[PDB]
Amino acid sequence: MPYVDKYGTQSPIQLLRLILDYGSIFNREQLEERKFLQDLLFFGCLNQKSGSFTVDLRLQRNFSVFSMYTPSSDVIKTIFGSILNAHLSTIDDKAQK
Amino acid sequence: DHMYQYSLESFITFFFKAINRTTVRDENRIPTLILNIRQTIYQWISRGLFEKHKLIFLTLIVFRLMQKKIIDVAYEVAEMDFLIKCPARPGVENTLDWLPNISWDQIQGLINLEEFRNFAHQLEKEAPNRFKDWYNELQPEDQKLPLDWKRLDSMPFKKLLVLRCLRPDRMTISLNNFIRAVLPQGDAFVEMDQKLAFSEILESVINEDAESTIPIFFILSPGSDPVKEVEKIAKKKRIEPGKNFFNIALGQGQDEIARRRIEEGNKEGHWVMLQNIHLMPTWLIELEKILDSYSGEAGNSEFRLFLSAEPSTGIPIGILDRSIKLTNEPPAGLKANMKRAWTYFSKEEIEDKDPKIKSILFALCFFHSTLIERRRFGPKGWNMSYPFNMGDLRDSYLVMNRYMEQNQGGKVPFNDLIYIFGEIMYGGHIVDDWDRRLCNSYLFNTMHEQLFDELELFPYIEGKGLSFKVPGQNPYEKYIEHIETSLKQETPLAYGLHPNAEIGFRTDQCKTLFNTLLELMPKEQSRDIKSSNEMASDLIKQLLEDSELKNKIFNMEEIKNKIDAENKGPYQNVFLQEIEYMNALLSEIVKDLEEIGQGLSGLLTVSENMEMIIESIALSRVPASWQKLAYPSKRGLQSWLANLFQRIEQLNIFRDDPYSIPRVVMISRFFNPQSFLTAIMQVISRAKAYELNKLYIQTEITKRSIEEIEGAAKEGAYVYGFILEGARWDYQLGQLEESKPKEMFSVLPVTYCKAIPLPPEGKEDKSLYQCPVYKTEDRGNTYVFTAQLKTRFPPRKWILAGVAIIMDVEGVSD
Amino acid sequence: WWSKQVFEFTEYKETKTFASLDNMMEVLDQHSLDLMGMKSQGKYVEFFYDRVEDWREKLGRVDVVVNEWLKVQKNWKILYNIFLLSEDIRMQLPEDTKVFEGVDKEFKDMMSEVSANPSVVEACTIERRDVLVGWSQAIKKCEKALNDYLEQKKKSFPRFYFLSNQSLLTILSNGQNAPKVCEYLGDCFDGLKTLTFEPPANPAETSKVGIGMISKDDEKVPFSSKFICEGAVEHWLLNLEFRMRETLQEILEGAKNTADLWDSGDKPREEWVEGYNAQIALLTTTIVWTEDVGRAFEDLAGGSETAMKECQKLIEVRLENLIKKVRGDLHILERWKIINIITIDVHSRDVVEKFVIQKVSEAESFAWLSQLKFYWENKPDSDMHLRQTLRFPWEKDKNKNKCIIRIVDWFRFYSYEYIGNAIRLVITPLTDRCYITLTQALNLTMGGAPAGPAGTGKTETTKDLGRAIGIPVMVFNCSDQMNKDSMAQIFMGLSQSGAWGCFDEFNRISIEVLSVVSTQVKCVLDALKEKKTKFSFVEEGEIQLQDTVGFFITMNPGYAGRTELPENLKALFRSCAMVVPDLALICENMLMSEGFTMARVLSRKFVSLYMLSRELLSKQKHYDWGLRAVKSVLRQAGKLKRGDPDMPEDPLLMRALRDFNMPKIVTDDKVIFRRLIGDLFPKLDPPTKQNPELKKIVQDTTKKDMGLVAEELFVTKVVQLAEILEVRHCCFVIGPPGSGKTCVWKTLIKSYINSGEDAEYDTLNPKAVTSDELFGAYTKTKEWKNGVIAVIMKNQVKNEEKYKATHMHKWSVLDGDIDPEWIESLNTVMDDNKVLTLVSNDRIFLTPQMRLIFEISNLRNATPATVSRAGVLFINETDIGWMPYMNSWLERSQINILKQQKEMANMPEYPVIDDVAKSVFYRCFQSYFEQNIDVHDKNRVRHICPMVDIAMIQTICTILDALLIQHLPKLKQMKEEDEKQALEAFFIFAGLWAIGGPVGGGQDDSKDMKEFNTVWKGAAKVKFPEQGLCYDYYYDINENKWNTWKVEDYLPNDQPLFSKIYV
Ligand SMILES: Nc1ncnc2c1ncn2[C@@H]1O[C@H](COP(=O)(O)OP(=O)(O)OP(=O)(O)O)[C@@H](O)[C@H]1O
Ligand SMILES: [Mg+2]
Repeated sequence: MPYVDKYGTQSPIQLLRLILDYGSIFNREQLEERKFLQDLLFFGCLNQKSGSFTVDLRLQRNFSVFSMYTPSSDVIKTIFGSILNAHLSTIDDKAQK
Repeated sequence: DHMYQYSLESFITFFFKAINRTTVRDENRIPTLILNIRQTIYQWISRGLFEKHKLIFLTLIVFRLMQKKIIDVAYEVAEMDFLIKCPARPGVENTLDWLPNISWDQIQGLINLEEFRNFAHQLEKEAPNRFKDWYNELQPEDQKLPLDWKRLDSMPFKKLLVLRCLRPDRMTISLNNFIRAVLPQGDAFVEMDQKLAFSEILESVINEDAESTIPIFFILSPGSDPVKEVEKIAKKKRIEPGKNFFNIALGQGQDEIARRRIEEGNKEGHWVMLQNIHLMPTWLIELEKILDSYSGEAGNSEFRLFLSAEPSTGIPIGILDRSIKLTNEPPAGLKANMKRAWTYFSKEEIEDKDPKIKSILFALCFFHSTLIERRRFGPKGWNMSYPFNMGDLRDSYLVMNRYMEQNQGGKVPFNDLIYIFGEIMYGGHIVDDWDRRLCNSYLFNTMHEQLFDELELFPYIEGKGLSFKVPGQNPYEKYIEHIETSLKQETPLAYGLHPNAEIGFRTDQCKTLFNTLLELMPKEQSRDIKSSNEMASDLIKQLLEDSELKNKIFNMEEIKNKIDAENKGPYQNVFLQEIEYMNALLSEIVKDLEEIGQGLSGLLTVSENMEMIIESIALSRVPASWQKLAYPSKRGLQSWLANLFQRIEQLNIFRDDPYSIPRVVMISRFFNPQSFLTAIMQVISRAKAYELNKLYIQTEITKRSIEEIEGAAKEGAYVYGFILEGARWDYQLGQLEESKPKEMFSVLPVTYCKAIPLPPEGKEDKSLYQCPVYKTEDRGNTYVFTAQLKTRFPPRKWILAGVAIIMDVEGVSD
Repeated sequence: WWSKQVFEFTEYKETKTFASLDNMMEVLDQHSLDLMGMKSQGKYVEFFYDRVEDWREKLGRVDVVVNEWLKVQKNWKILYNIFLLSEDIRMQLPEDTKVFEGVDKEFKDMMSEVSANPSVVEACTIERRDVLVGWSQAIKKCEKALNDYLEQKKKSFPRFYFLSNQSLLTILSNGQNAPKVCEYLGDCFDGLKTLTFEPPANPAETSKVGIGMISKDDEKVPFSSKFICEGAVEHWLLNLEFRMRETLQEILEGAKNTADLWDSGDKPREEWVEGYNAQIALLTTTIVWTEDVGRAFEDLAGGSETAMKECQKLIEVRLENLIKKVRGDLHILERWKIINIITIDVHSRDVVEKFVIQKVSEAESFAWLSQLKFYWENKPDSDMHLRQTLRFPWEKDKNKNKCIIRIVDWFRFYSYEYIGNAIRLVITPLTDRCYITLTQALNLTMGGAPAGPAGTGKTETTKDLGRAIGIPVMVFNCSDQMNKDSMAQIFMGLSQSGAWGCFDEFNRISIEVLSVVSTQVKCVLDALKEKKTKFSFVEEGEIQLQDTVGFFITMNPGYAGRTELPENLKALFRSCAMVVPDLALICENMLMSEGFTMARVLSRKFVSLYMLSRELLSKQKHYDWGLRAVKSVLRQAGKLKRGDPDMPEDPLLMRALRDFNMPKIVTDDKVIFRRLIGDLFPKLDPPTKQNPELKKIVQDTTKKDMGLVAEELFVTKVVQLAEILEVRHCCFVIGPPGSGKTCVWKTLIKSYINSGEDAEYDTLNPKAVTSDELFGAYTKTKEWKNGVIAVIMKNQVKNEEKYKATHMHKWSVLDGDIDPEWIESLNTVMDDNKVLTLVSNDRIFLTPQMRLIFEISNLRNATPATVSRAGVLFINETDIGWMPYMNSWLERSQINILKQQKEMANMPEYPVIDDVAKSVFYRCFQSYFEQNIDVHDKNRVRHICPMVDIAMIQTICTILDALLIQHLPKLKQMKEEDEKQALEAFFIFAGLWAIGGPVGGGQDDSKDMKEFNTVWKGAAKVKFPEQGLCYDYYYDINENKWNTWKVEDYLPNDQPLFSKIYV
């Protein structure tokens, strides 16, 4: 969702790639200082059909991809069914069904 | 077109003037006033318009009177939309021999109209007895059809429509005859202001209108001076020695002098002529503000401002509006152009010069003259528009003049002089180099040893019967008199073009007058029940969705998997590259279609480019984004789709047995033809044992038709869909010959393409003629390769005729 | 701020000055802006306006006085500097010099008094402002008087008009100091940059005695005798302008006498060329060429057929003999002194070839009259006094041979200007035709205009024509800032001194100022037709006219914002048609430059390859088929030619073209391109050349310290990169999104370390950081901060870890997506010239041992020009593969090395892989990717984002890692049979999930899962229970039953927020 330029490549994303591989980030104050970064982990959360459709394939390679699937009858009924059953039982012994 | 902007205020003064000119005293004032207004406004605008546009504007006025129904005419609203733009409809392969295939496709648009629904079947019945006979007959618009079509020939509009569709060339002439019948006192509108010439118009227009506050605007073409005509007229009206009135020419620094002169002019009352107004674009914005201040003040009576300028962009709209516009165009003709060439050269210089030098100068004047007449023809002619001035002819004389003064008694070198005329004098204009060879033909034919003896300037003239020769040694005054008599009538044949090449011009002329008239045609009939642009786009979309476009797209991976890639060929490489381009086109047009189709029937934002595509479909022009993809060949939208599916058909036969090349290939239906030719040479280079660079492709025309099953002939590649323009290739003779008069384009038979090493040295053969092939009829930087073919006539004849090969002419069967 | 603000005086030796006023000035302007508006607008402010308005007036007063010194000090500085150190110019205009000196002393005093006062505006008051305005007006008068004096000097010397007024002023000021004047003659003339000088009698004095002249390239022409600088600057410079010509003329008489002698003489041609100068040598070549051809025509009138064939044969032997001389090591000045001759003798050979083919046996045929002929003859019936005007003594002598230049009825003397070995353009049938048009225009005393597209370099052809003639050529560029007055000065100056005027981008001129140019030009052209020695211009009538002057204007039809020329002007200038120079004729020269005997035949073959290659190969942005790429391929081939001259040319060229294009070319195009090459040289068999020392050390370093498998395809790419770095300073390591592009350059450095010495590399991402901040820009405060690129350039030279002391090869790595805005700042470094441009204008020069490596996925944002500038290298994803990672992971050598030698102390320990376990994993990886087409099939498996093959392998490995550590103790306790099942199971589970995550998108996610469930369900010997997804099951070591994921029954919580509640 960070703003994409004319060239179709995002400045904030490209920085993260420099951190993942080389492990050195140049601080805008004292640009001579390497400022090496260590024991850092990054956990992505990407929404498709939102801002940029796809991010850079060279970053996406360093990340292990995972997908949340769209809601299902079996998935919804187990999630919400357990919330309501716990609250409706406190209301009345009836109206659980 | 720019600078045709007219003010509301100026129109209102002309409109009122027309009312005051009416002398009728309420007997038939209301009728005669309307008639007088039309005349008054038309003549004002016509002066403002160029010769070519004057016709276009008269067609509007009558169609707009017809649209609103101010005069009673027999027409249909659907039929007027069909008249302005005719869509070529494919489907029927069966035609008549004499009728062109393009004319038949226009008739399939005529069939969709209810009045000419039964016309298609009537046409088939006694076609050769009646329609062939009528088609063949000249001035067909006056000739009545013998198949009980007298009823269509009574009604002048309905007749006019049929005449276009059958014969495009006679439309421009027939229209004038139609205009005269429908419009009241129309015979006076056709004559217009041709009887009065120019000098009489300018004397009249100053006195009758633009007395004060309305400055007069002149638009001059090259070789025309407005100041010479106005000064003569200026002297008769009032005493003009050059003191009272000043003919101030606009230069840099002289803007303050012109400002002082115009300021002085208003309070004094003397008129002021300004020249070269276009030369200072900053001062026109300043001048505009001065004119607006003086219109509010209202300095002295009988004051005018004349302004003369070359037509250009970035002229202020405000000035062009308020000012009356008057255009002066020199008489357009070979003879009229030759005459203007001799008038330019000073009488007293030519008399001094001896008979030899003045004789060769004459032949040069002609050479300069003929180039301007070729410029009028698009593809068949030059292939490109190049500027030619009198200064470029003068330049060439001054060099020639020196060469005669040095040689003296010793014979003059033509060989030295001709190179200069082709490579320098008229080389400077031509960059393309294909036009240069044509340019040298005219030159080579005009300049030779026998020129000084009486010799035909027009090429060959074997059985033409013009008999126009260079004048023998005589006094200067006798040269012009002979020029005027011997040129008499101006024809295409004079330049070296074929008669059918003139018909083709009236076609190209006719077509432009309707493409302009479509834009000009206002309010789209003002509703009422003709199908909207978005409906017409939806209908074409439905036809494309009915076809399996998504199926027609070829997955690259499937085709690559079928090929082993060890036994792969150069042919196979070209197709793979070609089908990729097609996939990229076919995916793009389906994307643009399914997007615009969704935008019509679904609530979604409509992009600017998508509105343009909808507009382009209604007009039935190929879209700009689509045109950019694939081939650069211009066609109709319905023709393009039919042509595209024939391209797709050529790739479908490739997908099944790719390794086995088809016996007959069609170069007319490729993305790059050149790419294919490089391929056929590559296959030969493997089989043979020499460099590919050394091998040149050499076409040889074959008498066999497509029927022959013989394919993949060793040192060979078959081709078809080549079409020859400006000539006919006879099968029986086995040679190029002069074209049939009525047949515009001559389709070539099965072409055999052999690769063979180049000659060690540059060798010129009289029998072999080098004709360029072009992808499109336009022939503008679409050169692919030089084909060779055997001709009994000299090559010089054919390069002068302009004869070339075209891939797509819209004369392709089925 | 203002009540206490100030202006420190900075001494200018000796005037206190207001420097840094602008910083105060801007603050004062800001105070005036808001303060004046607020008082009038504010209702509360309106009540106390009697205060803001008085303060606002004071703020307004300050600005006028502040602008006033700036308008006076700068202009006073300039006029004062004209008076300063110019007794010559002081005595010339006494009335103004004295008035000015009066004003300067007053100004120096007033400024000192101000440095005593507080606010300048408060000190300025009104009376002071009026006094300052009067002083400024008085100074202006001095400038006007000085300007009139400059015009008189401009009339005296033609070169001064071309020279900038700031330079002109400097020269007039330093009229005594000769060496400073000679510095600015490089701007006036085509060559003659400076003059050599005899060391003077007293060391304080600068030398006057000129022994020789120095070119722009440092070629020395010695003068016959000592040239003394006389008094007046214009007077000794005009004597120098003539002494240049005199000396060129004096040597040519000796050159032509020795020219006849070398032919028959034992001394070779190539050795004679060395002795003389680049200009005189080239002329004397062309002179003895025309004599030679003239002797061949006279023989063929006799009847000897061989006369034309022998002249052909001779010209073709000298061309070959000279071609060997360029191949053997020479001096860079001597290169072009010899290569410019190669470019004229190739044309000469093409002329005589063309004469033999057309069979032209008569002299005074057009074909001979057409060619640019040079004649060295004392014509006893000299028509040259009629054709042009006699200017120099030798032209008027008529006892000594003069040099004449004949071409199509236009004969004009070789004017002897000094060009100093600038490169002659390649002669082509278009340029021959172009020379005809321009010469005929001059013959008719009117202008000659060549019109063509951008990149034609028409201006360069018109210059090179005047260079062959030896007339000076001046180049003017018009940015639509040209005025009537500024233009008139150029035309006035051009007419005074015989000089060809070529206008660059003449098309983009204001139609107003153009209509003057047409009147000015017309008045000159009208004078040339009359041929008058003196003519009368519109203003400053009395000017010396010279017939030799000619005006050339270069229009571009396609250029945007084109203004149509007036019909009157169009008639004056003869239009010529200009086309892009043929790639065969340029390539032919470049091949003859490197010393190929068969160059001609190869050139026609070479061009044909490249032209065919563009059409048949798929359109790639990284492919460069331009002339700039061709030269960089030839230069590499040329070093290899010089190495092995005895080897034939066709087999050598073959090997070179294949080698350098292979890396850039993709695998699809590699097969066709190899077969395409076969067309050109079918008989010739190419042998692949690889350096064994470089290949061995790369293989050894990669096993020892990189812990990666030295694959035959991988090592070839590293060797190919190493070659590219040697030839090309700047290189692009382009490739696909997921490969080992980074590993390839990293492996090369560690190989250079083992090879020679340690090689520091400074990695950054340019795209990531802002374009301005990377290169570095000025802040609000007037202070420049060092950019990230800019500091590495300072740091790498000295005073850092990357310092050039002990390191043989250093290079800065960049791994961002190339952009036209970002590269534009670096486009100076991209070019062959090793110059760095910054906003500060600090000059940094790239060392020969410094290299640049760019690493990009897509070259789409990059411009086609940018691709040409540097040497490209494409790495095919399939050629590297993912196997080398997997092999490095199973061996753990890669992983082991990273832990040993990194600052990453907190790194997780990877499990120990059993020899039995390794052999199962190796077989399983290989068996599941190669055999299954269904896994890699786009149709079968639908990904959300386009995951690269390498990326999915990296996830399998990291999942497998954690699964081994957890169950390591259990795998040892178990038997090898159930362990072999368990390790396969672990892989399947890990594999499933490593490709599971990426699966999604479409209309229904469930449909894409079921398709993926089906194909993966066939996971060799191991099976999944029915009526369950592969995801839902995980492998249990103890059970061995693939037990489905157990979920914990949700427990109610008292959390108010619903987003906090997690089921
Ligand atoms: N011979 C080899 N065998 C196996 N793995 C290798 C080998 N050489 C390199 N690798 C690994 O392959 C990956 C290549 O990383 P690299 O950054 O070079 O990829 P890239 O796609 O070119 O990156 P970028 O998109 O940032 O330019 C790394 O994990 C590297 O260690
Ligand atoms: Mg990387």
